[PDB]
Amino acid sequence: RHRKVLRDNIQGITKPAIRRLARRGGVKRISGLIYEETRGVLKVFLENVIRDAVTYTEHAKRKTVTAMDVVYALKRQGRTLYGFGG
Amino acid sequence: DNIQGITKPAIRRLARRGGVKRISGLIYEETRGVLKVFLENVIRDAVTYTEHAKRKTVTAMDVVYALKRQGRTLYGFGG
Amino acid sequence: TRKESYAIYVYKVLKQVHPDTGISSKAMSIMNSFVNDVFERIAGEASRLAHYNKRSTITSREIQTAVRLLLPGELAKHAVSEGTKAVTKYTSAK
Amino acid sequence: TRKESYAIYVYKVLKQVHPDTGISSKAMSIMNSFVNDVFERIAGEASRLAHYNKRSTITSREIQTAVRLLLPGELAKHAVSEGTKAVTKYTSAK
Amino acid sequence: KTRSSRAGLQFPVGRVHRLLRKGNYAERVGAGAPVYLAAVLEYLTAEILELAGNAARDNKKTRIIPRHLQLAVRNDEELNKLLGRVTIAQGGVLPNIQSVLLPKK
Amino acid sequence: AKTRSSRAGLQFPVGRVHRLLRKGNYAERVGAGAPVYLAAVLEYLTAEILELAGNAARDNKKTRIIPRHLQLAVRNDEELNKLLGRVTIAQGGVLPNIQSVLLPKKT
Amino acid sequence: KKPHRYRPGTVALREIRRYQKSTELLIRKLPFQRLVREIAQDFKTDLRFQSSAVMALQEASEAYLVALFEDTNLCAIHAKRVTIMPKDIQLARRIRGERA
Amino acid sequence: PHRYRPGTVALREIRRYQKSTELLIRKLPFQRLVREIAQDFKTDLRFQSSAVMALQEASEAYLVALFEDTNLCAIHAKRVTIMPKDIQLARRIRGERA
DNA sequence: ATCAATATCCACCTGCAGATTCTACCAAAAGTGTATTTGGAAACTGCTCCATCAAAAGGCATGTTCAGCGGAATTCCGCTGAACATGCCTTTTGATGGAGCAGTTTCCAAATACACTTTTGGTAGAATCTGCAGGTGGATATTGAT
DNA sequence: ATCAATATCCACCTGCAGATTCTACCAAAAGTGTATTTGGAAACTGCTCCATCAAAAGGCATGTTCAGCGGAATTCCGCTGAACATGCCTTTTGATGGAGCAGTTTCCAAATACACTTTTGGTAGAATCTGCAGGTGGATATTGAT
Ligand SMILES: [Mn+2]
Ligand SMILES: [Mn+2]
Ligand SMILES: [Mn+2]
Ligand SMILES: [Mn+2]
Ligand SMILES: [Mn+2]
Ligand SMILES: [Mn+2]
Ligand SMILES: [Mn+2]
Ligand SMILES: [Mn+2]
Ligand SMILES: [Mn+2]
Ligand SMILES: [Mn+2]
Ligand SMILES: [Mn+2]
Repeated sequence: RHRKVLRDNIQGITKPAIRRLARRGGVKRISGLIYEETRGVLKVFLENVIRDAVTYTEHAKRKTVTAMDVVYALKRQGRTLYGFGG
Repeated sequence: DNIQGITKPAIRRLARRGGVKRISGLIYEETRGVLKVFLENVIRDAVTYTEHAKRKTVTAMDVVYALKRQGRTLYGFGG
Repeated sequence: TRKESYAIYVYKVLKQVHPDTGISSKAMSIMNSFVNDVFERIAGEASRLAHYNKRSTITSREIQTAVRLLLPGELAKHAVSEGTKAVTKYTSAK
Repeated sequence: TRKESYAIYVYKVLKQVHPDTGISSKAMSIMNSFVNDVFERIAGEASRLAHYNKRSTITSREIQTAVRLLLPGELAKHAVSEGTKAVTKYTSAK
Repeated sequence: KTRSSRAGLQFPVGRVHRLLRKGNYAERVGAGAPVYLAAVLEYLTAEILELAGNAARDNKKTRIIPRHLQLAVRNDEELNKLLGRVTIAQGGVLPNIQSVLLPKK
Repeated sequence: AKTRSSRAGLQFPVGRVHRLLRKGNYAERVGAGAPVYLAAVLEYLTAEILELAGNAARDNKKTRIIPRHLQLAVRNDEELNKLLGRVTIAQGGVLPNIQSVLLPKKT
Repeated sequence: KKPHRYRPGTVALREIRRYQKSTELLIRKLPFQRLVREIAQDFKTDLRFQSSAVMALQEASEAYLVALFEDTNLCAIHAKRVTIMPKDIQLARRIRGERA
Repeated sequence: PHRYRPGTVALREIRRYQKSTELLIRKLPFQRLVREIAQDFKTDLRFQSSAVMALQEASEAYLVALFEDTNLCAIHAKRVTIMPKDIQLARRIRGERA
C-alpha cells in the first residue's frame, strides 16, 4: 500500500549522463542549454513509446507492461529493436 | 542527354515553390543527381511489379505500389 | 470492367457537411485513396493486434485499439466515439 | 509454456562458417529477432504482391519478387540463387 | 433494411465487411468490426470534407479541388500528422516564406 | 523418410517455415515451394551476418560472438547496414567515428 | 522614356509567392517522359507506360524535390546564408537518412 | 599541477564511449522516469524488468543517433559546440517536428 | 519627399471541358435462415516474477574555481548569381491511323488443404564444460610545459 | 627538441557466471487418399499506347552588367572544459508477501459456407447542366530612382 509519489524524475537524467551519450554520439563541445533541451526530447520520446506500449498492455487486459509490449510499440513507430523477443 | 533535359529554370521553379530565394550555380547538377537516384529507386520497384504480373506496360498502380513501399505514399492515381 | 470505389459515399457525406459544394473528379480520386489508405492501416494494425494476442477474430475491440494507436489525439477520441455510437445504434435495431 | 526459436539452426549455420566460434545468449536473441523480422518483411511483401495480382496463393515466385523488392542489390542476387537452388533441388527428389 | 442504415451510416457496412474478410486479416471477422470501421472512415472523410469545404469557400469557389484538400490537411495539426507521409497530387504547398528572406522594411 | 529441409539441402526448417506462413494469414494458400525458398533466404542472410560477426569476434580476440560483433558486422557492411537501417541492436554501441574538424590542430 | 530594373532578390520573392500559390507541374513533360523511359530501359527493355504512370512519377518526383528544397533552405539559413549550396542538400539528405 | 587543454579530455571521452556498449544513463533514475510517465497515462501498472531495459536501450540509441545528427548541424554552421538550435534543425529535418 | 515603370487587384463576361443528374442494363453483391463448429470468456488455481526495502560499499554526481579558446560582431570587398533583354529551338496540343497487349471466358490438370494417424526433431530441465571480466603491473605512447 | 605527468595498450592470471552437453516427453512434422480448385494456356477483341506532322508561341539558352552576399581576417568577452573535494545515492544481493498471469476444463453466444433472393452500385449513351479559367478595362499598390 501507499507507493511514494513520483515527481521531477526527468532530473534523474543527469548532466553527466547526457555528456556521455553525446560523446558516444561524437560530440566534442556542449552548450549549457543542451541538457534541458535533451531532457525535453527524451520525455517526448518516452511518452510516445510508453503510450503505445500501455495501449497494447490494456488491450490484452493485463496490468503488467511486457517487453513484447515495448518491442511492438517501438516497431510501430519505426524504431525496431532486436534483443528482447522482438 | 536526358537528365540534362531537366533544365536550370525548371530546377529553379521547384526551388521557388520550396521557398528558396538564392541558388548557387553548383545546385543544378546536384539536383539532377538527386532526381535520378530518386527515379531509379522508384522505377526499379515499379518495373519489378510490372514483371511480376508478366506485363510489358508499367501501370499507375505499379508506380503507386512502388511509392508506397518506399514510404512516399501518393494519392490520386488509384489504389 | 466494374471498378468499386467509395465515390458515391464520399459524395453523400459531402452533401451532409456542405450541401452546396461539389467536388472535382481528381479530388474524388484523392478522397478514394484516403479511405483505402486508412482502411488498410487500421485493418493491418487490427490484424497484428489479434495475432499478438493469439485470437482468430478481428472485433470492434481490435478496430478500436487500432484507431487509438493510429490516429492523433482528438481525431482518435472522436473516431472512437463515432465507432462506438455506430455499434450501439446497430445493436439497438430489429 | 514452450516457445520455438531459430536458435538451433542459427547455431548449425554458425558451426559451418566458423567451426570454432561460439555465440552468447544475447547475440542469439538478436539473431532470432533478425530472422523473425526478415520473415515478416518478406512474407508481408509476398502477401501484398499476391493481393495486387488477385492470386489466393503465395508461391516461390512471390517470395522471389518480395526478396527482390526487399534486399539491396547484391544480397538480393545471392538470396535468389540460394532460393532457386533449394527449390530446384527439393523438386528433384521424392 | 440496410446494414449501413441500422448503424446510422452513409459508408457501406457490407462492403467493408467483405473487404475485411477477403483481406487476410484474420480467420474470422466479428459482426461489429465492419460497423465500427465504416463509421471511423465516414467520420474521417467528413472531417476532411468539412475543412476542404471551408477552404473552397475562402478562395471563393464552390467546387472542392485537390488544392483545397491540401490546404485543409496541412493547416490542421492532426490531419497533417496522420497524412505526414502522404502526397496529395496537384496539391501544391502552403504559402510560407522564411522571415530572414523578407526584404528589410 | 527424409525431412523437407534435408531434401532441400538446408539447415533451416522448411516445415516450421511452412506452418508459420500458414498461420500468418498471408494468403489463403501456400505453395509447397514457398517455404523452401523462404527458408533458404533466411539461412543465407544468417550465414552472411554470422560470417561477418565471427570475423569481428576474431578481430577483437574473442571466441564468442556478442551483440557488439553483430553491430560491427552490420554497420561496416553497406548492404546489411541498409537492410537493417531502421533497426536497433541492443548492446551494440556504434562504430568509432570522429569528425575531422574535431581533431587537434595541424595538417 | 524607360530604363528600369528590380533589385536582386525582389523578383526571386515574387516567383516564390507565385509558385507557392499554384499547383501545376514545374518540369516540362516531354523531357521528363524521356528521362523516365530512359531509366526504365536500364531495368527492362521495350516497356510501355500508361500515361497516368508517367504522371504519378512526375507528381511524386516534384513533391519530393520541393520538400527537399525546403529542408535545404533551412540548412542554408542555419549557417547564416540565404543561398542554398550542394552542401546544404547533402546535409538535408544525410539527416533524412537517405545517406549523404 | 598538470592540465590537459580544453578538448583533449573530451576527445578521449569520445574514444572511450564509442568503444563500449554499456548503457550510459543510471539504471534506477531511468526506471523512476519510466514509471512516472507511465503512471500519468494509467495508474496501477507493473513492469517486467526487461520492459524497462528495452525502453532504456531504445532511448539511449535514439539519443546517441540524435546527437550525431545534431553535431553535423553544428559543424555545418562552422561550430564544434552543439546548441539547442542544432537539435531542433535535426528533429525538423527528420520529420519529428513541424 | 517626388515621378514613373510595373505589378496586382477587382468587377464583369462567357464558352466548354468536365461535373451532376437521367436511366436502363445486369452481373454482382449484400444479406437471411439454417445446421455445423468453434473461438474464447468466468471460475478455479498453480506459482512465476514483480514491488519494495535494507545493509554495505564505493562509484559517480554536485558544486566551485580558473582560464583557454570558441563563437560571433564588425568591416571589407571580390566575384558569384539575379535581372533582363535578344534570339530561336523545342515543347505542346490535337487531329490520326497501326498495333501492342491487356484482360475476360472456358476448359482442365497440377497442386492445395484438412482429417488420419505414425514417428521423431525440438524443447525444457539436469548435468557438464570453459571464455573472458577484471585486477596486477609494467613497458610504450601521448600531451603539454619550457 | 628535452623531460615529466599521465594515459594507453596488452599480455599473463583466475574464479565463475554463463554456455555448451547430455536426457526422457510431446507438440508437431510428414506419408495417403480423396474432393476440390486455382490459375495457366490459348484464341480474341479493342482499349489506349506509340510515333508523328503542323501549326502557334511559349519557354530555354546566351550574354551583359552590377548589386550585394558570403567569407576571411582580426579581436575579445565570457562560456564551457578540466580538475578537485566532498559525500550522496546507485548498485548488488538477498528476503518476503502476493499481485497476476497463464494453462485446463466446461459450454454458450457468435461466426462461416452454402444456397437462395432482391437491389444497390457501376456504367455509359445522353445530354442537359454549369463553375470558373481566361481575357479585358481601369483603379491603386509596390518598388526603386532621384
Ligand atoms: Mn504523476
Ligand atoms: Mn574562433
Ligand atoms: Mn510483330
Ligand atoms: Mn531424436
Ligand atoms: Mn580485460
Ligand atoms: Mn477460377
Ligand atoms: Mn553579409
Ligand atoms: Mn554531494
Ligand atoms: Mn440503385
Ligand atoms: Mn480569373
Ligand atoms: Mn489595364
